[PDB]
Amino acid sequence: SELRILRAVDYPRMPGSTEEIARDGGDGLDGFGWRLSIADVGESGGFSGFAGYQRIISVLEGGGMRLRVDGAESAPLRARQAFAFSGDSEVHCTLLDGAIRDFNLIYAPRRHRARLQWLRVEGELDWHGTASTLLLFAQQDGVAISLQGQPRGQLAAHDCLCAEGLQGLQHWRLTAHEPAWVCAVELDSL
Amino acid sequence: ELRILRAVDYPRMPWKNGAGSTEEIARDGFGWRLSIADVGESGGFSGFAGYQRIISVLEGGGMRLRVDGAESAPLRARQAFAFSGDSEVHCTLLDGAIRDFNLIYAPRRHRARLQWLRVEGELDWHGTASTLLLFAQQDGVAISLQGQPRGQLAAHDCLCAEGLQGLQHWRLTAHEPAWVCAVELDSLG
Amino acid sequence: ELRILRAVDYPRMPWKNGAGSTEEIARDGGDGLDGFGWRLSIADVGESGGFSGFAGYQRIISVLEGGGMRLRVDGAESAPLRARQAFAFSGDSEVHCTLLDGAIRDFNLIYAPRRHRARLQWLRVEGELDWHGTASTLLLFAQQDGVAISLQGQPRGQLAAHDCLCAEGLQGLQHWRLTAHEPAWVCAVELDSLG
Amino acid sequence: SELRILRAVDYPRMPWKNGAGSTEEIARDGGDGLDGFGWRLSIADVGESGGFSGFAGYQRIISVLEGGGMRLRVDGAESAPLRARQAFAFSGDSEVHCTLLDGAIRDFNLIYAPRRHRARLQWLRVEGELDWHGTASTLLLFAQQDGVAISLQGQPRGQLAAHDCLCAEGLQGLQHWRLTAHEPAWVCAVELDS
Repeated sequence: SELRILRAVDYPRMPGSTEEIARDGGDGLDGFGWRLSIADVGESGGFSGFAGYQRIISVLEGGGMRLRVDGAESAPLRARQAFAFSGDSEVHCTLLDGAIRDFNLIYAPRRHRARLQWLRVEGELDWHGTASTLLLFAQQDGVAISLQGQPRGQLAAHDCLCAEGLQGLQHWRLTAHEPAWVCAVELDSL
Repeated sequence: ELRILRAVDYPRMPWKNGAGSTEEIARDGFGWRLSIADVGESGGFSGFAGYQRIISVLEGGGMRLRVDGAESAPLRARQAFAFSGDSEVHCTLLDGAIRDFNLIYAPRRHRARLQWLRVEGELDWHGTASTLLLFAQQDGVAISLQGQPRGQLAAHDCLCAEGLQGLQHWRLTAHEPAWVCAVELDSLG
Repeated sequence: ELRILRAVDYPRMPWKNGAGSTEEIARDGGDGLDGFGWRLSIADVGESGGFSGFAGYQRIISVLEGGGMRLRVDGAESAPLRARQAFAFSGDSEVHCTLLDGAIRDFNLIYAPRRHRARLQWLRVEGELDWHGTASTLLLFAQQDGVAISLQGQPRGQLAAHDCLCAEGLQGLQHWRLTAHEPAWVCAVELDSLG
Repeated sequence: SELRILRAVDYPRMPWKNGAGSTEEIARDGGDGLDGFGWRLSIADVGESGGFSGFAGYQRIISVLEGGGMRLRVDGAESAPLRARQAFAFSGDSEVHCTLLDGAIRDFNLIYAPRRHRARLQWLRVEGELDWHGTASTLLLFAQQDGVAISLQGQPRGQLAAHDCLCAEGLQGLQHWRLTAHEPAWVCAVELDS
């Protein structure tokens, strides 16, 4: 069991470019079970494939995008509107009005159960869940997090709590002074 | 596979001690059971040995639960609280009768998640849980799955979707804000 | 294992002389007042008077509430004893308690030194505090409300005023952490057994 | 029964063969070098990130004294950020790597043989007076800051300046320890039973 608050100031950047927040482990863009990242998309163009993986993307900032997946055009995607597609698909991204930054979850579906939900913390919100892995990404600054009643720290914009190997039902409570959007990503192995 | 359970069809069973009564919404020696209860008197809770419980007040002044000697903070509407069915538990009503919402489940058979959500216009999430119980506390919640409308819920109705496979995209909409409780269960294995 | 004892459940036994009463919090085992290895309790002392003996035992007493007391031990008068000032004396000593100004309540550890090693310390929990220890038995008494306890990073409960955590049979080095919103005094009692 | 007040001015200093830091040993029960002792207390200057040598068969407890802090990776598991006076225990048999979070730091270390010693370690903030009763046969009281006076069984035994340390061994029975200080001062009380 482990719990850490990952700081945006520590995220590495790789090649468009992507900032990886976390991964379960493994090497390269072919060796992980799951990976969470923030990407910068400055031009319309194709998305590289992640064969065998399931993808869920959300724009964070910018005018949005429209994704053509295997010839089929998605609806206009705006901030925090999660969209799921297969890494096996041929995807072209059309930027609606300029560069955007997005939030991406990529995972192997035959080995990891997943849940992804954007939530707006207004004062306080909470939930109970048995997920072994929780990634809680704060889009806006100022989200404090407690687990089983114990305060665990505060998140600044783009920081992300990462908890792994949790066992049993967990009670998570988020608090904030001003409305703050966060994305809760939960994963379970096999 | 996918049904919308209607409150008019829920059975009601009074408690042996006359302190309340329970309306069972759904159940899978059960693996899990979801119910609504009227609690009119303070008193102890019958045990559900080996089960995990999560209780939430739906209306009324609230309650305070004493679990194996530990007194909870005051519990008001939609403040979920978890405790073991093996624990000794006494419920003290804070200010009169209340109605609650309860999940009881076998932890060694099902993984579980429970969250109160206020649908303001629309909200959505993607999830892989095999079973979703979406309870509407208020009227007017429409639910779509994978972009396909699946119906609407009136106050206290509950969507029950079982045996779901793969990532699901759930969207809830309401013309006027409405509180719902999303309970997700999966058969671990 | 680990249990939090609640003050509302402590039994109360009036002293046969009517000068007070005792509420036993816990004991390792054994019967009566001469058969235990260690015993923790809270006593009410309503009048000045002699203290009954606990032959062969080491005692550590602390005032909890009230103006305080002065103990005359084998003829030597102690300095005035006020809240949370632990004082050790032998159960073999002749002891007279003089109440300074009215009734008091005290916290008492009585133990057999040939069977148990002991440590006792009043700690004021201001936000957070932690320590590592190998003691097999930990009794953590909260004088004031609001202390949350975690062991090895895991929350284990919360104590209201006069509640007491009792952990026995602990093996190896333990990491204990206490947290409180409003400052709260606690008394950490650690015991280890001969052998 | 012996009681000594060790002065920081008299501590030895051993530079690490790898050049990443140095260790100033405060006290030890016995032996020579990095083994043979039942216990050892020391302060260290950690100038750079890097692995920690092992101390096979020993239990370790480390606390940062000055600096931003560090994260310790123990057998692959990265600890939370460790800041001043936050003690952290780990095995001397473990593989450990230290990552400095913001520059060089000074730390305080306890290493002891678990098969032969019971141990307790607690950072205490002395403001005015504080006392406790204990039966430990050995007490090491390290003062991080100046101004702490110590009494045992009612008898004043000395005063500690920053980084000085009281070492008491062979103690018998229940002891009444009392620390007093005017301006707040952190001390770390280490108790070892034979």
